[PDB]
Amino acid sequence: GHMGNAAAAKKGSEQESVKEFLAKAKEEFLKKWESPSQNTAQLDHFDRIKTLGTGSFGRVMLVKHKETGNHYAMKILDKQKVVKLKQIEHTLNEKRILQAVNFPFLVKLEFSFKDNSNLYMVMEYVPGGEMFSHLRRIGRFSEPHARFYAAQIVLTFEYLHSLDLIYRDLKPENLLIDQQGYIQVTDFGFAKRVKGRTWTLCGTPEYLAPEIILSKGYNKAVDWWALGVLIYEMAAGYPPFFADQPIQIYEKIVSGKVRFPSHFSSDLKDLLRNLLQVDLTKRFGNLKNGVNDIKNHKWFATTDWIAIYQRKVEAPFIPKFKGPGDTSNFDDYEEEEIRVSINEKCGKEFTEF
Amino acid sequence: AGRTGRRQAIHDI
Repeated sequence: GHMGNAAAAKKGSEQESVKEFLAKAKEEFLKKWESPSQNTAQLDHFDRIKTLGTGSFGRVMLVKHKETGNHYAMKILDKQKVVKLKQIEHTLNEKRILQAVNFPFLVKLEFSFKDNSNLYMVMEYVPGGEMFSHLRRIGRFSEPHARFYAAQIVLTFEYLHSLDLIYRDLKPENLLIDQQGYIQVTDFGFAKRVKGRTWTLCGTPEYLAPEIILSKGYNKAVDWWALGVLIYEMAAGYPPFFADQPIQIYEKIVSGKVRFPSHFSSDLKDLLRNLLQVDLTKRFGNLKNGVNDIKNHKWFATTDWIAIYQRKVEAPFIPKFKGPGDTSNFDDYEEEEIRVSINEKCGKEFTEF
Repeated sequence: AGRTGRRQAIHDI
């Protein structure tokens, strides 16, 4: 076979240890999921420093806790922009999931609260910037560099999916690079606890699995498709279904044959064909052997999965850090003052937050 | 030709 007796025994034992870890992780998650925390700070506890990113509902800002001096990233959502039914439900998903998870590559939530106008989530500040801007600046990552990030995503999805959580918005914009060069997944705005299928048409066009575009009930396999898109984009510098307008992107995803750069290794192309697989009975991550079809693939043969989890592997890139509160690794955005209305807005729609 | 800047995620439609 491909493995000798000693290697096969080591791998089997490793796989059983993963099961033991995930069972304990589910016990810890469920305690926090059934007993969430709320209103653990208020706005005047923080000095607001700089906008780090913007979205449709608000912005993420670097803030400084006044009493402790610690820096944090504060996501601010304008309740009156979170108007559509699925926008509201997704915001409650995001907070409840973030407060309950615990994994080395998932951003840690510190506080959450709300006022008359806004919802706030205060998380650990990750100063190395988004993978997105490092990737666009350098062009593409070499295969070993892409593989180091990909392995962290595989482990993070194995963790999330074991808790019945689907992530649904994988992309470089959502992956921050910490001081040791490891990834922090942020932005849980589309994550959801799903025990079988779900039906919301949501995500980012280039990263949508065909079954989402086709209005089919879908499952956690959409995250494995998205991993294929991410690995392709990291290694090529552009994603596999690439067009100016969303409708053109969708047509390529459902009906397009993926083409690969001539510099992709055959091992990489083989992995990507099996992740970017339209047939759900054939997509890696969705078969009887689950995540192990990915972890045991030839492209990952050099990956020490336990060492990645334990953060024992030297990262390919360490961001320059000029001290606490440095924002040099983030792009600049237009600043707009936070206005808190004298009247409560959308109080009933956000009771649970 | 395709989108090179940051990409917004869509909640609906």
